[PDB]
Amino acid sequence: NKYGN
Amino acid sequence: MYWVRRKTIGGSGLPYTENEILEWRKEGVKRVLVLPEDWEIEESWGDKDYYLSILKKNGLQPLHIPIPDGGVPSDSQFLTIMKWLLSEKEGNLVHSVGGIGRTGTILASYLILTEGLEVESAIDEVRLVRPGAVQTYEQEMFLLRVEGMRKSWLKNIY
Ligand SMILES: [Ca+2]
Repeated sequence: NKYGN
Repeated sequence: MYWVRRKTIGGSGLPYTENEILEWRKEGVKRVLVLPEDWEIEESWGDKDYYLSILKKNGLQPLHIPIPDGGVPSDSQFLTIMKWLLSEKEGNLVHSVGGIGRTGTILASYLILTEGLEVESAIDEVRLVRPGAVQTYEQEMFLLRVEGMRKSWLKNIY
């Protein structure tokens, strides 16, 4: 989860 | 999209348009292991079955094995996953939403079992092409667990 770098 | 083992097994995030699927084909992808849960797929495509049918429509063979985000497959799912990935050697694509956590975990486990690598080496191999592969403690613990029972897993897979 927590994607978007 | 990235290959961990050239044209044999790779990883990817969740595609947003069909044109991205065509790119997969150009790279040699033939089969796709879909890891995100229904809601995650629906969130981007509007409907889970529509997405799966679109993979088939475009000549790819899909298998949907829903794994919670940041989570790992159950033993039953993992056996299914390994048998699927080994039933057809070339053109295997595994994907999640980001192509980093669940995907990195499955790819690493794949290397642990097929190449006899330690968890550290397996993750190393995946991070060479996908930085940050494997995100959570549970995913890391799953890999250690798989390595510790490699024999038992190979026995059941073959
Ligand atoms: Ca999280």
